[PDB]
Amino acid sequence: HPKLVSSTPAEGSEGAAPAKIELHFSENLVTQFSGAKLVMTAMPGMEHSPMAVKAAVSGGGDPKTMVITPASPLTAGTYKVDWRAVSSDTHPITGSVTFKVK
Repeated sequence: HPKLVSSTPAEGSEGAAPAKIELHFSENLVTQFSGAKLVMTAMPGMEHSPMAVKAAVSGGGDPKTMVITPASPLTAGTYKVDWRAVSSDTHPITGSVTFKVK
């Protein structure tokens, strides 16, 4: 209803890498305390513990429209987008989306 209404992040997407990660909220939040990052949680060679990966966080022409780009070409493996959105009146929403790549 209010808060996050639509996104195209990569909700359990498998196969080709997700193009970008879009987050859209009914509410005009983002009081200078929102952001998002990407971590890889399976990658070849290692299968070592989940670790921070290279993403760039942007927004559209609205502060309430978050747009996260991967900065490296996402290769075969599994990743987690962690996003954290905050409002003026506090009300943190902190959340995550996992996806896979081949």
